[PDB]
Amino acid sequence: DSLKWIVFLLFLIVLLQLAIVFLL
Amino acid sequence: SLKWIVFLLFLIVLLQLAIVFLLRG
Amino acid sequence: DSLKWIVFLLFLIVLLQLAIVFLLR
Amino acid sequence: DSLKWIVFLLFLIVLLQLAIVFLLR
Amino acid sequence: DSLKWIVFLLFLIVLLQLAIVFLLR
Repeated sequence: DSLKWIVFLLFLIVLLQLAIVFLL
Repeated sequence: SLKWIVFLLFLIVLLQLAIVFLLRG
Repeated sequence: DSLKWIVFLLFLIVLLQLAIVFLLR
Repeated sequence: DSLKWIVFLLFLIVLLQLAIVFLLR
Repeated sequence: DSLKWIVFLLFLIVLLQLAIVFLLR
């Protein structure tokens, strides 16, 4: 459903923010 | 409304990937 | 309606991500 | 409820994005 | 419930934005 995709996309955004902190 | 939220989150993910790519180089 | 506010805020976030990408480029 | 807390967190995210843009500029 | 996970992930995103701002300044 849509809520599961929202949760997964937020998890991906968290991972991408982690990658941004490492590169900074 | 949920479809719009999913689409906007997907766009945000794409933009975050672009930001990561720009930060790499 | 909270869903409309959520969608509008996500759209604003998309625009701000575009601004950040432009600044990084 | 959860929706209002989500709206508040998204508003905080927008504020932090604006701060990031200001720091980059 | 998925709403609790959404709220927690938004909180994590807020924390990571705070960390990004701290690193930028």
